[PDB]
Amino acid sequence: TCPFYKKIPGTGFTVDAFQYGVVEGCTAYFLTHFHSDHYAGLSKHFTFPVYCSEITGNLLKNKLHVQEQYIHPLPLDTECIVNGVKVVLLDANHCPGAVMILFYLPNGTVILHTGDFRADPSMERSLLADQKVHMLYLDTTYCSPEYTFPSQQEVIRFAINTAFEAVTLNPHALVVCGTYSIGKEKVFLAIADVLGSKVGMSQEKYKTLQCLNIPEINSLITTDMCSSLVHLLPMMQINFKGLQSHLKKCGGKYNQILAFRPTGWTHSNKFTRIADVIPQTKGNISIYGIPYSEHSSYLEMKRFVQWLKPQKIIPTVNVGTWKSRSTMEKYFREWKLEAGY
Ligand code: NI
Repeated sequence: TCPFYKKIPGTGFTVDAFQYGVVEGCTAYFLTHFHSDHYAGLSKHFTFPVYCSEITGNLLKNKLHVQEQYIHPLPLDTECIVNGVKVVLLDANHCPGAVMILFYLPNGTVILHTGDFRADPSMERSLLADQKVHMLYLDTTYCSPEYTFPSQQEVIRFAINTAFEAVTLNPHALVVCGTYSIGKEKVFLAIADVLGSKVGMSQEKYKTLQCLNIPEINSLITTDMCSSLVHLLPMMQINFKGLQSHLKKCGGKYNQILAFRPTGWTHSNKFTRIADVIPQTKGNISIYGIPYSEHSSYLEMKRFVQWLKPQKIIPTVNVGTWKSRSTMEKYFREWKLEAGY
């Protein structure tokens, strides 16, 4: 059965609620983004209206085979009426096609559901600036002050320079990048661009990337592995065993692998600056773990909430333990007292 924090009161609506069968009273099912914990349940047999972005719609249709008659794409930054209620979709600065949803309830209440987001000061000049928000359903993934990490821009700079240096010293090195879902595409795109190569990958991954409306994509990616010196592999294969094995397959073209594992936060963030990061190395293989986050840091989250000044906050992440819930409510009360709302 569907938990309370995925229901929108006073509407027939749910958010990211596909794993509970037919939800009683639900006339429209919203999907914030194409990540498996959120779409869990959807398939070609689904027969209720799905509301989402254009990109999320391309993924539903081509990867999960949802029939076209049930996919309702909405443009961003545009007031839309759905089953008699005004809604707006806002870019969430998460993965491609990820949105936040503003609902304008018939009784005058205004609700913002962030889905998964990486809060940015540029959100303070969207359609959020115009008006008041009574309830916030918040992505609280990293709602604790230990969670620090650099900007996405600093992380990409480190990856581009690392890769360019290696391959310039050794033109026979191959670069490999791990992936398990959409998001974080800039890692492998930025590296391929500095090296003047396409990104090589499996047919299934190429399919997924073709659904994302990335400009000039046919110029950037390929299924011909042999022509490419940046390859993508599943994240599970980014280890000394998996990579030795991949190197065997390349037919005596390369004599070194440099690989990148984009992760979220890891404890080595509590001591080490991005500039000071070093790989794990076995022979002619080196692996860099790099902290490329598509979720708010603690400071980014705090700044957004202090700016928005919501009357009530409902977390959507880390809700399963008493200690987590208690920790989150303490931070929300500090933020409110410090800022005066
Ligand atoms: Ni996500």
